[PDB]
Amino acid sequence: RPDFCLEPPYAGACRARIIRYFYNAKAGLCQTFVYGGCRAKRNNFKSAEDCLRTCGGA
Repeated sequence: RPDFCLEPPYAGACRARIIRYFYNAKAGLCQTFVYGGCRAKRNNFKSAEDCLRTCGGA
């Protein structure tokens, strides 16, 4: 699985409240988090499907 999938979620410093998904590598699932709207990292997806497709695999 890609290494960026193992990073913790990054909300950043900006003040928006945007619901995004991240892969939780300990739980083995994609979960939601609130993203602030700037400086997204790669473990940050717009849907569960995109998260699982990218990160769910072995």
